[PDB]
Amino acid sequence: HMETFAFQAEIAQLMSLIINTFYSNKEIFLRELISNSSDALDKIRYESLTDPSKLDSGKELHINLIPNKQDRTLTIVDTGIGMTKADLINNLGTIAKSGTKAFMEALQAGADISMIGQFGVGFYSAYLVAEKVTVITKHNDDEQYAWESSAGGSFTVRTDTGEPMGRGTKVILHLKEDQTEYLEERRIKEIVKKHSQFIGYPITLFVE
Ligand SMILES: Cc1cn(-c2ccc(C(N)=O)c(N[C@H]3CC[C@H](O)CC3)c2)c2c1C(=O)CC(C)(C)C2
Repeated sequence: HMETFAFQAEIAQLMSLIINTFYSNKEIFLRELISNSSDALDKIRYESLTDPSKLDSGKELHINLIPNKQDRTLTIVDTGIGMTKADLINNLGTIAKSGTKAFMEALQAGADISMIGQFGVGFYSAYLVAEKVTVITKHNDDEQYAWESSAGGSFTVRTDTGEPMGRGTKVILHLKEDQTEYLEERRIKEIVKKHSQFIGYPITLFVE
């Protein structure tokens, strides 16, 4: 059921750089995950214009931010296009390889870690605040999957048995013990207003 895969040497190096470099502006992780959600939502909305049946799995196009203090998790949920098994194992890793190389060169040339999203590898900014990342996803053409990694050179992929999603992606951030500020209502609201205020989809900040 659960399969284990090795990250490509370039992506393992990217993850080590994110985890090891001293960089206090960690809050940019949220903008990067919301932008990936917005790109996924644009994609399913565009596709539905020529094929309305692509919305049979859900008409609603939104982003939900869910903090859970008992679990120490921050979940970013979207009803976007979702990802297939091939996206999780091969496709996105191929894109991430060229993106990492360009990001690495720019950093040596004086660029900042906040600029990560310009190189299409913004997802890995999750490791600035999370010790473990779980990705639950459902694409129209494939089954529901759970991707997972605590870095260290490997990731796992398995068919997900949890609550069926219909269509979209859930990025669950298992926060580091010193990164619990991102579970606070005031902190999340302040970050969304600062970096993600003009997203073209409704963003609901859930409370506890
Ligand atoms: C790199 C890259 C981008 N992403 C990503 C994340 C969320 C979403 C999301 N919330 O949906 C996303 N969406 C894309 C999927 C492909 C499509 O063509 C555009 C939108 C992409 C990921 C990567 C990786 O190397 C690891 C990973 C687990 C496959 C996730």
